[PDB]
Amino acid sequence: RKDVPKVEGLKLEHFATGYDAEDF
Amino acid sequence: EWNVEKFKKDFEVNISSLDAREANFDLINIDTSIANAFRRIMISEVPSVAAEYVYFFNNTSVIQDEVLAHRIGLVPLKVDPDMLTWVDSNLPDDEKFTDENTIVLSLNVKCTRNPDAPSTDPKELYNNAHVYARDLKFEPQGRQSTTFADCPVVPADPDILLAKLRPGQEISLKAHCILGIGGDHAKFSPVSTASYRLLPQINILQPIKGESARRFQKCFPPGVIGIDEGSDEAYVKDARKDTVSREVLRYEEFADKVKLGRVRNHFIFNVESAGAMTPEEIFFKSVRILKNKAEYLKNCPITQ
Amino acid sequence: TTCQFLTKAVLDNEREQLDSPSARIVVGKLNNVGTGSFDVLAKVPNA
Amino acid sequence: EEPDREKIKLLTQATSEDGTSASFQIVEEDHTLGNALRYVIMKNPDVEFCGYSIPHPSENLLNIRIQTYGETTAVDALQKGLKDLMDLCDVVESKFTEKIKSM
Amino acid sequence: TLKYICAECSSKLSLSRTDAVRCKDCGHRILLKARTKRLVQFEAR
Amino acid sequence: TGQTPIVKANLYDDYGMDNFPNGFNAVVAVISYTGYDMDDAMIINKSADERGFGYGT
Amino acid sequence: SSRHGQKGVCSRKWPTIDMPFSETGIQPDIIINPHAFPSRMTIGMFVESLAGKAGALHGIAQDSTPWIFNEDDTPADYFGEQLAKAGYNYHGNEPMYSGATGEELRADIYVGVVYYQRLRHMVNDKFQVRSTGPVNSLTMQPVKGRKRHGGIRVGEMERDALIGHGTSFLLQ
Amino acid sequence: ETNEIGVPPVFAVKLTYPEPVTAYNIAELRQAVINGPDKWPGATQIQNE
Amino acid sequence: TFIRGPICGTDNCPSRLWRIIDGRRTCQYGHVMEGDVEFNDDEDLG
Amino acid sequence: GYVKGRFYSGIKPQEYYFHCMAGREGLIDTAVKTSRSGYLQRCLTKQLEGVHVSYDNSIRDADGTLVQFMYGGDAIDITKESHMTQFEFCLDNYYALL
Amino acid sequence: MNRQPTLHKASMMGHKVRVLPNEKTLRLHYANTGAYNADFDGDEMNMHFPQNENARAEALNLANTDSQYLTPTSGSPVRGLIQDHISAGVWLTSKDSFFTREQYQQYIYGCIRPEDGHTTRSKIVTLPPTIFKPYPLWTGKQIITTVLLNVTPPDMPGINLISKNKIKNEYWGKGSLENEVLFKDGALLCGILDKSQYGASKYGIVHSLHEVYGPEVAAKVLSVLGRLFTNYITATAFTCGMDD
Amino acid sequence: RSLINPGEAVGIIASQSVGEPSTQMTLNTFNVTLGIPRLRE
Amino acid sequence: MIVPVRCFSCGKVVGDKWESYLNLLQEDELDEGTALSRLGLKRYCCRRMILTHVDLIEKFLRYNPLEKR
Ligand SMILES: [Zn+2]
Repeated sequence: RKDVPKVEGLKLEHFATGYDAEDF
Repeated sequence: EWNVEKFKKDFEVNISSLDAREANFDLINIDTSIANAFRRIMISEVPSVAAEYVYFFNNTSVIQDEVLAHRIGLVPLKVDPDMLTWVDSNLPDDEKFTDENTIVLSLNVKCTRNPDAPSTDPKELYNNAHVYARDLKFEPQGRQSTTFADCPVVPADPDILLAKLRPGQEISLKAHCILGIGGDHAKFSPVSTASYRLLPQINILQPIKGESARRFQKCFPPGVIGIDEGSDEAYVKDARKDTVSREVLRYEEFADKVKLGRVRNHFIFNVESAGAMTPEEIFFKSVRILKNKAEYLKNCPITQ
Repeated sequence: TTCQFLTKAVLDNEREQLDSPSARIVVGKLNNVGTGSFDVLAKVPNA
Repeated sequence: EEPDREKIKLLTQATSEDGTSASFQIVEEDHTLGNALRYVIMKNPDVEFCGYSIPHPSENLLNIRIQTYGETTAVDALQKGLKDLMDLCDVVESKFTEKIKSM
Repeated sequence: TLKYICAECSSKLSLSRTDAVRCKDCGHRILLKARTKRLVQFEAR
Repeated sequence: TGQTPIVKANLYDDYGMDNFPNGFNAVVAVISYTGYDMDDAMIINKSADERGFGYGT
Repeated sequence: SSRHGQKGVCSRKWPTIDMPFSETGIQPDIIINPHAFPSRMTIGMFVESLAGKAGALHGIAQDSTPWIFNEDDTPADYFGEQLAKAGYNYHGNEPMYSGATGEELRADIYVGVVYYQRLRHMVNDKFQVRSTGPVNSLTMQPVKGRKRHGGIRVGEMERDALIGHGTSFLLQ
Repeated sequence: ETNEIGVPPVFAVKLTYPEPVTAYNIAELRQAVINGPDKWPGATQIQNE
Repeated sequence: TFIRGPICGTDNCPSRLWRIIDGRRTCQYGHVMEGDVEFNDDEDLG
Repeated sequence: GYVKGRFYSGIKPQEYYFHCMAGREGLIDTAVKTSRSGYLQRCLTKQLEGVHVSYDNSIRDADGTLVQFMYGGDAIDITKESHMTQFEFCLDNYYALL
Repeated sequence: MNRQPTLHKASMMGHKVRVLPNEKTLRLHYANTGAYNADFDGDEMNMHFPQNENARAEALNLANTDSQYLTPTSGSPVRGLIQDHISAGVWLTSKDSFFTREQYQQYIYGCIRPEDGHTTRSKIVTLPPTIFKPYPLWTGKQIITTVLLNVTPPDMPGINLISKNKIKNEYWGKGSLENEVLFKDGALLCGILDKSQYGASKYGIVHSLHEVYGPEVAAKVLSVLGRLFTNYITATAFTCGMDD
Repeated sequence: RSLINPGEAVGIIASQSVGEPSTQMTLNTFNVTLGIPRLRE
Repeated sequence: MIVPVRCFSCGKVVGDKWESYLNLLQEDELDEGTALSRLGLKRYCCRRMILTHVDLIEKFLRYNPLEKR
């Protein structure tokens, strides 16, 4: 039996109020 | 014990960022009932200008009349308030809409077939096919010609797709844009989201230097917890960065060595706007409404 | 069977005394249970 | 002129004979004024009891109740908490004006 | 200015007394009524 | 204003159900907060309604 | 209604001013009571809630065909792991604040994105009031009809409830 | 309350009660005639003698 | 709006009258006339 | 028809089919239960329609004919007898019931 | 009021009128949902308005909802709180529930208002806190003592009840006694409150105030608790998740 | 003070105390006549 | 029908981002995740308004009863 596939490339898209992509 | 001069010592504001559209700031050492009162007035009490009455002369499009009216009222207009005054709905319609109250916008669109050769895109194929919100033209009724001549009335987001047409069809309306508050209807609300979050607090109890320090990094947003070595082991750099995911409590390795709590007086407001006003100015206007919400009661007779 | 008991009541020449609560609703009378199981009388002062 | 005479309303059926335990009724208000005003009345050292109440959500009525220990009425305690609610909104307005200058 | 529309050819049409209810271009019997510039008002809500 | 669903079966596309939207996605908070909801009853947001949520003719 | 048989009437339209808000600043469109779920057992709504939230964040759409997930491959551990990658809570929960008092709530609230529906039959044409009006000419009794200002029927069973209370003047 | 019903203002301006006017209810029943059928704490008809 | 029927009593005037709750008719000055019956028989071609 | 699955992890297609069988026999019974006892209660409520407690505490019919001599043999209302044989509760609350 | 199958006489009862603005449906409290056998899913109720003083005095005194507390079938109570009120009493009267002074008086006045006539002493009376020195705090069982000190009359003494709950003593921990409900002089001293106490259940607290104080007090206590656990749920919510 | 009052309709109440708890009493198979088909005998 | 003017839950104006979003997916060949994040949508209440929109007005405009054939 085959697993349900892990969707790939899924990174952070919840930041606090007033933060942006300042996380590298 | 509390004083109005001890509140002035301990209260501090730290403005994190500011923009023409959003404003992130802090309120240190203020009450949750005061900070909630500023939140509500920005949503429900600070007035804005929106289309209230829409007068259709013809609408031969697909979108219904009561639907297309509703989409005009939800358009944010870049009117500065207090250039208008308030309407008065106890006196009839021939007395009610003076030019100190009302801004008149209109729309006149007719769609025709375009002669073009090639499936093809419908803006290279018809004329006036898509009706945008910038087609609401400002008509300066009366003395609005000279006082709205520095700042004409135009939507803050001009590319709002209001309707679509096909040849033969037309939309010919004229709206009356009036001043109101957002507790009446959600269109007069000036703000996208005026809301606070309360300051997170991450209380380490035992030192977690070593291999523990590497995965306790990854239980938080990537700038919150800091590590060097066993020397300068584990601490918070910026607790404001932390989204409260409670991702460290699902691990039995760390479910004892940290208590996630909140700083109950430090608020982190995120005020935005639709585009009529600036978000630092819908906060001055909000802190002054609550002031005047209590001057009106102090200067009032206590009936019965 | 409304018109079989009606036939039996007419052949019998039966006087309905109007005291069951289904009889009083037909004749439009105050029911004889609870608040209708007594009478209220007013003690007037003068002779 | 004409002072507005339907906004604040003292309910005399719940009001003390001394004057120290009263219940007011404000029209067109909600938790916004009521929770903020209750915080400021409760910091008076003479206030014994203070809480607000919205009777039903469908009408916009706010009952607040003040009880004092004596030596101050519920109308003198209401108007200190209306003064300090104004003077608290003038500290928030001043600290936030300076930091816009301080950017 | 009298205006109907035929449901088949979409040719705009007037209809006087003692006429058939037919289009004049096509021979179509169903024939729908247009709308003119006339005032209707809506609270934008 | 119908919407397609985020959470959907694969047969939703094979029967062409995108042509005919049945409903609308909603941010749903499983909470007892107001007191006006027991076993059936629900609480709609007022401002969401004013912005055209579940409107029809 | 949702797609799981969790229908229910709109009991109140509730303003945003006093409806609970999140860390993100999201007032929910629909509050559903948690006391619906223990007897109805619609746990497909508890996994549609945390899979729509993951799909609205990452922009993907998820398959909800039945018998895709195993017992070794629970969807609470699949879509929940997609919430932890975004930076949310793994369990679908979310910190909320009170819109009435302003203080934060006791625990984190289970919020997500569920697909809703609107049933065609409506209460716009259901009811009637009558003080007085037209009658029937044989009986001099109020007429039957929702449109023509008709009367409410006090039938055989409603009559016996008034004899049971002993009130002979409410029956009169 | 538990012993109460919430009556809408659709039903409230229709369902009426023949209150006989006396010396004690005249202060309340003058205002019901002045309010009339429009306002809720009002009347809709007066019955003469 | 005012339909025809009989004349108005109460030494008011001879006039035409006005419905109230669609089955009783009153005059223009408030005064009420006696009980219009509205013959009806209900439903449920067929 | 034994289901070792649960609603948290899902049920297999064989045992999803057996659970649909038990879901329908509870609905056909509601299809045959919409009014079972309508004519039983109607026919009780009309013979016993004028039976009532009299001022001599004898249970009599409307036409005067006696049915019982007391109500249950003690003449106690059902809505009053609840804390009557609760003797410990009434002793804890003697001075309040007094 | 009324419903379509009027199978017994508690499906037709004497409600008082409150006229609510901005509403288009009739609107009913939760304590009546078991008497009419009513679920709020689009059911209609017939409303009858009697037209003289004889029939008014019987919907006030005989057919009213206060005197229909116990059923005539077997004497079981039919009226009580329902779901979010049952599941807030397990949180309010829990032993973890501590309240500061500003929180304590807001929950008393949010349920008991002297203007509408809920008190008996024309002034809201309070209790001393159960923690004095470090930070003064009231307990959640001590709010229930205050709401019974204000709705029960001052001449009679307190309620004395020794009862049980539905929640076993092992769910709370080691050597707890929170299954035993103890009321001494009108003061909840022990045990949380469940469906077994203020629900539609016999020999609890609302069924015992009905016997000692009367049918009028037991209908005020359901109204006060219905407003107490509603404002507590609004301040402190209840939710069911996927981790539950 | 717990006695029945004169004028109580104990006849309607007794009929409502058999009819109304019998609508609950309507279920099918889990020998002897059961339920409403028994109580209709 | 047409894209709603405002988001239902927050209130951001979202009606100006439907023709932008279709050109982000057609010409830039982005996925739906990055194309929503480029348009300044970052609350999941506000993502799904553009993400999950059908736009059936294109199917309704095919039935023009004013234009021949
Ligand atoms: Zn006259």
